Amino acid sequence: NFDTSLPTSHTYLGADMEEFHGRTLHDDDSCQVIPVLPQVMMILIPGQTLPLQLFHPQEVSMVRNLIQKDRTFAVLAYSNVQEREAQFGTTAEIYAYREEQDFGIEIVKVKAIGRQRFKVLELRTQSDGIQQAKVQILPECVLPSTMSAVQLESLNKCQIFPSKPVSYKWWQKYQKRKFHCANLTSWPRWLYSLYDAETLMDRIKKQLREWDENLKDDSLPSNPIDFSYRVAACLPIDDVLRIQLLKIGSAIQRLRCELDIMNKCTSLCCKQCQETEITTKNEIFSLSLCGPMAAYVNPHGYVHETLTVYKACNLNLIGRPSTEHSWFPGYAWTVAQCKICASHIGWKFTATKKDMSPQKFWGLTRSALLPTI
Amino acid sequence: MSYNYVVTAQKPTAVNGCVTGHFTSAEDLNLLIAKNTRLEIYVVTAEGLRPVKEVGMYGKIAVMELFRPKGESKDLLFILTAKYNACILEYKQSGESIDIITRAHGNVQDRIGRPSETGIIGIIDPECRMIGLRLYDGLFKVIPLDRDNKELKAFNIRLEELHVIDVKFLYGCQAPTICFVYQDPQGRHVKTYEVSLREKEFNKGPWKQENVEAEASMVIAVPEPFGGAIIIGQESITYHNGDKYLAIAPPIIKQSTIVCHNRVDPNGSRYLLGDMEGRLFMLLLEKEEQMDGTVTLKDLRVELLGETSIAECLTYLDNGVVFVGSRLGDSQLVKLNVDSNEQGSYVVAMETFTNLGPIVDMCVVDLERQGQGQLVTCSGAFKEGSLRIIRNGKLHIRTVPLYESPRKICYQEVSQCFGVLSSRIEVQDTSGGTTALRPSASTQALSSSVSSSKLFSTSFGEEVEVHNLLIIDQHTFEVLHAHQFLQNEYALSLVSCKLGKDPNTYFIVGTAMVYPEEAEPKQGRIVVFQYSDGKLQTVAEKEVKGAVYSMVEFNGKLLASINSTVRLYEWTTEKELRTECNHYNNIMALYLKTKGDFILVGDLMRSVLLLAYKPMEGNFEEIARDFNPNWMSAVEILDDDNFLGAENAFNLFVCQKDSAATTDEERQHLQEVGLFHLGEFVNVFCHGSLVMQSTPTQGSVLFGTVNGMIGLVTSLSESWYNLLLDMQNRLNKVIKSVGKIEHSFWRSFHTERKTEPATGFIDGDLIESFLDISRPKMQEVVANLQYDKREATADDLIKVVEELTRIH
Ligand SMILES: Cn1nc([C@H]2CCC(=O)NC2=O)c2ccc(NC3CCNCC3)cc21
Ligand SMILES: [Zn+2]
Repeated sequence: NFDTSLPTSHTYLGADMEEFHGRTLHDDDSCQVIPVLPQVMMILIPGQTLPLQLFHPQEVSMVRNLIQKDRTFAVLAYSNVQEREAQFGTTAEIYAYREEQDFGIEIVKVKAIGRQRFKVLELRTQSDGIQQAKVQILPECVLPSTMSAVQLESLNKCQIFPSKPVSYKWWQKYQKRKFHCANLTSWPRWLYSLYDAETLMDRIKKQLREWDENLKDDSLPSNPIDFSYRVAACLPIDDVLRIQLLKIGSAIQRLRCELDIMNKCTSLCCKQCQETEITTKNEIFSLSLCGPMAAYVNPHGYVHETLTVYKACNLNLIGRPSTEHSWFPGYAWTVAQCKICASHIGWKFTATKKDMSPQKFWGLTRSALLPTI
Repeated sequence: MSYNYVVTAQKPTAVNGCVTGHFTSAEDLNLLIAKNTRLEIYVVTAEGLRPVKEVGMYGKIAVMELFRPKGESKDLLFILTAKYNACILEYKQSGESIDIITRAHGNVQDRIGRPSETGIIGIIDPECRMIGLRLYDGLFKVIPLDRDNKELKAFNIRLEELHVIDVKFLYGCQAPTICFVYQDPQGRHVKTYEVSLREKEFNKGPWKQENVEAEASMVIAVPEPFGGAIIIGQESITYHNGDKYLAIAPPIIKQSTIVCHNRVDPNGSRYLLGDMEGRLFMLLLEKEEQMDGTVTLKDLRVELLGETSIAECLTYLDNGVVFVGSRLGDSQLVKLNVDSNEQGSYVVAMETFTNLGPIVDMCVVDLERQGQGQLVTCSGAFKEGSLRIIRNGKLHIRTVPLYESPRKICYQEVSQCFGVLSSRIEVQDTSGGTTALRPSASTQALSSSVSSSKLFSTSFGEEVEVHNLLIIDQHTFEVLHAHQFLQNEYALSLVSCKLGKDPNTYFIVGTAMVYPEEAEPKQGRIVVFQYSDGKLQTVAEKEVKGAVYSMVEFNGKLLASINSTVRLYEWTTEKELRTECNHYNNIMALYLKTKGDFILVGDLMRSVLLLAYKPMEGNFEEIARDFNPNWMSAVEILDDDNFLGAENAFNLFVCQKDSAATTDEERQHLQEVGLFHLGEFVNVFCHGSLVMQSTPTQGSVLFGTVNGMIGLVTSLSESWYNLLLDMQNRLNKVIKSVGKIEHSFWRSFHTERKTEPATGFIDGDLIESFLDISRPKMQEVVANLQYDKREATADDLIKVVEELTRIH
């Protein structure tokens, strides 16, 4: 009975924001140089939101200059954290901006979203403490239906289907009629359906439906690209898998890879332990429109990712309920640490007094988690 | 760096268009047939069809029509290609010369837009006032019909309906009127519009919108005096004329789906209807006269005329003679009789025309033991399936009917027999089981057997596929043996070879276990049969976890592809398979080819991998790779460094391994070197030749397509490649094509998202046609030509072209 549109707005950082409307799509495959934030260790996927609080002179000056020219910058996914190198990154367009003063220090609140991918082709250090990377925009490839190339017309009047009823028989009929021309080739129908966008999307949704039972068809997007990006954003994997899914350039290949990852992963454990059952796949469940995983920012300055679950083991709780800058409006929270490693893992949340809602909530950070496929 | 050469040995046979009318003269009844890129023109006479003309177009013919503007002695032909080249042509004959005059031409492509799923649609006003086209969703293009439109300039109009199932014009309307059936969330509806050329817009049509069946697909524009339109769907036939509305549901139609129609009488009193299962119906329209008013409809009837080949287009010629153009089988010319035979069919077969396509697999052998090869192909589908033997004599073709769908074929000299994989359609029974629909080769084998392994331990009216392995003699082409596979099983690959020290020759078959609930296979088999003394034995079998997508004999061992894995088995002395080497990749190895110690792996997404086998270590090391999202049909190996493949949009591409690279990064990348627009959907590649065994060409690869076309590809040298390129440029400059289409644009690599000029491929058809021209044009072409150096007179070119043509 908890609203799912509340945490998405990030009301904690602020209520009134200077929203900016307008879009600027960079031409594909072009070469352009854009500034890069100095301290960012998060891999950003297109269509995901990102807040940020900044208080550094050079970074604040960069944002102030940028907020009037195009409102776009770049984020680099670091293959290795120690050595700052990267081959792929994501363009980010800012859609929010606010300023605050704290007795003599300027603080900037920014909200942006990923737009496009790219392969870094050069980077340089400007004489201001920041970096500027020149990169070529990667392409987004969409392929036509596999059966369109087989023939020209044949029976085109039968290629359009009646509206899907609000299903097994319907899917069987869809496969049987859509790929009827498959008999003119050397491969059966199911082989072609294995590379069909709609069937892959339906399989993905069926797999996910266990986690959320109130999921609505409108809840997930319809276009293959948007669906693929959304699914890739909200999966509990390590950074290598995210980079792999980022490298893929075709929607079909990304969907197949995501389905493989979903069917492979079984459970998650403490990164420091490397063997400690903390949670399984079934336990995953979302409480926000974006999904189980989303971006947030600590008022201290560090931005931590967190998910939503209802069960934890091998955890030691520490602290008492508090509410000063909590991301969701109304909730308690206490720190948790690894029972063996003693390392901080996540935060245990207790619902608020108003009405009633899930009393025990576990929100962890992927930084201290690792699957056990 | 390719220097290749591609030519056509057999012209396409599948017919995709047919029309009838007075084209060559005001009083001659003409039949026009469009087979992919070929146009044929016959004059219908009492005895049959007399061929008159035949030409080729630089494109795929998607729309064809005949129309007679006011003040024209004869008709004019409007043609549109798959690349949106449109033209209007006329038939000109002076004495003994025949040629088609390009009255007008142009291109009607759009800068942006997603092509409609239902495909290109083209119609003409019955008054001959304009041409309507539907190419991209949400738009409707109109071309005015005026004598001053030699450029064919059209304009677009917006349609608020996105998914338009079908569209047609209407008869007997003062202003151009279009009736069309479309779909939306509520269902399917039919609506009418009036086209305003002066304002270039739409106006409310004669009668308002109405709701139709949930499967309406066919729109027929009845002529005067009836008017109105007829909507044909899955289970009902209706007639709308505004206020007047009639409907009937003939039960004898529920079995199949009407897909073709044609008009018999000029006043629309009868029609011919053709379904998916080779059936032919005759639809009748009764007429009633009331007082002194225009006659009206009274009722509708459908009568089952009979059975023919699976029909793609129908045309009534005269005296109850009908042409049935088909794509899955031979075209037919049949007759209709007033009475009925004992069986009850009114159709009497008269004449047939061969149709090799579709080609799903082939092999090259030498039955006569001479040096001259022969080609054996698996042609057709469903009750049209058969084997085709092609040998050079024009090509000599022999047909062996099967009455089911063949899928694979291989040859085994020692036993003197062919092994064929096949499938037939069976219907579930009331008691639970399967019943065949007709006699077939699978059920008429002299000896029969059923696989019995037990290694793994529905509804009514559903359809299932039964797979079979057929052993066929090589002299009489009679089914020696038949073997049936387990229920729910699928056959994918077939080979015949010898393994290890075993001197016998086996058939090795790969099969998958598929279930409707599961989306991907999880269990399959490799079966080793031996056929001796006229009986087939299950020598051995191995169960794998996956689906064997291919197999190739690899220097005494067996190479198999299981899901996304490559495995190499050996053949011990105990008559069994023992896994020897393994390799894991990230793609499904659908295509597998071998050459010495190199293995080429290909996926349906046009991902290419090149691996090698390490004899000293017995393990696989990856050598090279290449990834580019696109659809791929087939792959082949030309030599140690070149690879060939067929790509979406009917394209050919050639990649090369960059062995001259300095660093590992370049050494591990495959550079693309050749692009070409074939215009056909290549289905199979093979090594061999049809001519009896210093030459200007090395090697030869044959390829078979879906339209029944057969092509040949060979290599060349730099000097010859340059010479041929110059010759082709000159010939394109000199000769003229029907429809005034630029040849280079025709052979441009098209992908619906990017276009590049063809490189590395020398078109052979143009060079071959080089010989049909008169001497003065040859002199013009050869003028200022440097050939080994000298003035390079036309005699040298003629000799070289003859040398090239000799290869086939
Ligand atoms: C370390 N840390 N972490 C958090 C997380 C907890 C969960 C949440 O919902 N959001 C968070 O921000 C947090 C919130 C507030 C303070 N406040 C201190 C510094 C400013 N002066 C007052 C004391 C520290 C905090
Ligand atoms: Zn631990």
